[PDB]
Amino acid sequence: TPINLVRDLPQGFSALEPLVDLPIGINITRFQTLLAL
Amino acid sequence: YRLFRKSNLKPFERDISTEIYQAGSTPCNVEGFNCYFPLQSYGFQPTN
Repeated sequence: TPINLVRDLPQGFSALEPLVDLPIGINITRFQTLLAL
Repeated sequence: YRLFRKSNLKPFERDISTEIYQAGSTPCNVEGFNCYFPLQSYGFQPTN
């Protein structure tokens, strides 16, 4: 997005374009972001 | 193959775990009767 705005999220619109679908399946949960230091 | 499972697996689901099942009404914590190893072997022999 062109997101610079001022604060919080704006009133706009746009959509995500898929890239790939890998065959893990196997009962996914507990997504965990990877924070840096 | 897997003979004991707490719940039926969803389509295209893989269950490699070795979770001991409580098939018997008596809870376990553990072999022989009333709770067994989930997997069961095959007797594949040429005479079969």
